[PDB]
Amino acid sequence: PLIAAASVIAAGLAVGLASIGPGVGQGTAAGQAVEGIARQPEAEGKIRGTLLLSLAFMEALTIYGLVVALALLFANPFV
Amino acid sequence: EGKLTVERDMIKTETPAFSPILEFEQDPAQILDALLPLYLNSQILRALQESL
Repeated sequence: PLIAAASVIAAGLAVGLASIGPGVGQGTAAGQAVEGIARQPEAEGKIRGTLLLSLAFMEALTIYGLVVALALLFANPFV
Repeated sequence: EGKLTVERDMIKTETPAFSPILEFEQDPAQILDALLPLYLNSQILRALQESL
């Protein structure tokens, strides 16, 4: 409809503008992480463990943005 | 013998590449500017005592 079309535009905007944030922070994090692992590959196991522990909470925001986009696409309880 | 001589062996020591993970709080183009006075003083003291 019309309010549903505005909800679809909001679904575009939300998941579009969400992915840049972690999509830059996790990249800076990955660069500094590989720099740390290069200056010390000895602690690499706990390094990658902390890397996964950060990467999950990194990608969770883009996952929630895609979820809000789907919740405006199909599961829109206001439209 | 009944007399004395000099014993000088060119004693070497390693290049440890001390640590990749050692951090430079003063920007290694900057810390050397003060480390080199130390090399100067050590060389001048070794020359002083070699003269003595």
